[PDB]
Amino acid sequence: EDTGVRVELAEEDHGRKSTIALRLWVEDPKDNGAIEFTFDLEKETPDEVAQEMIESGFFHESDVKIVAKSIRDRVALIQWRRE
Amino acid sequence: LTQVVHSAGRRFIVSPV
Repeated sequence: EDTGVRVELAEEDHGRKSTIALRLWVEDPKDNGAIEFTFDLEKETPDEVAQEMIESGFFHESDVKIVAKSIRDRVALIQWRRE
Repeated sequence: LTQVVHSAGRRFIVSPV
């Protein structure tokens, strides 16, 4: 299917960087802006960030698994393009 | 453009794009 939550790189992917800057926003919900944050690939979890975005007033409390996966897909997508 | 701090420390930057 599709999540409708776009997550993309914020800074040029340089490789061998344990932390990456990401940008998240929504285009299909099936503050209405773009959220920029850092993500540690070896330590932090997409579910952890998603909760924080919950406890920060971006999406609903039970909309956590959906945003967690949309971040997890981008983290996957950046490590597969990292071979 | 605003910065949003979660009570645990993570800083978000909110932008229009």
